[PDB]
Amino acid sequence: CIVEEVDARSVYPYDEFVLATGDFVYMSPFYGYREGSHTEHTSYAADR
Amino acid sequence: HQLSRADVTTVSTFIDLNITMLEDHEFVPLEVYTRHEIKDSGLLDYTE
Repeated sequence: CIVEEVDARSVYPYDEFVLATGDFVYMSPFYGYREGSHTEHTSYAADR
Repeated sequence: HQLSRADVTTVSTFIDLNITMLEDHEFVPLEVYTRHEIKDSGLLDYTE
C-alpha cells in the first residue's frame, strides 16, 4: 500500500488534470455536488 | 543726474530660441513571458 502526496496540474478548460506521476485524471478538478459543479466534466461512472 | 542700466527700460532686439536637451532614459529588461514561464506552460514535463 502506497500513499503519495502529488502536485496536480490542469489547463483550460479544466475538464481534466494530470498528476506528478504522469497519470491523467479525466475529471474536472472542480467537479462536485454543490454550486452547479455537477455540470463539470467527468469521464467516469458515478460510483467511481 | 546719474543712472544705472537697471533704471532704464530695456527692449530686446534678440529673437528668442529656447532649445532644451533630450533627457537620459533607462530601458529596464521586460518580457511578457520568461523562458521559465514558457517551460512551465506545458501540462506534463517528461524529464520530471
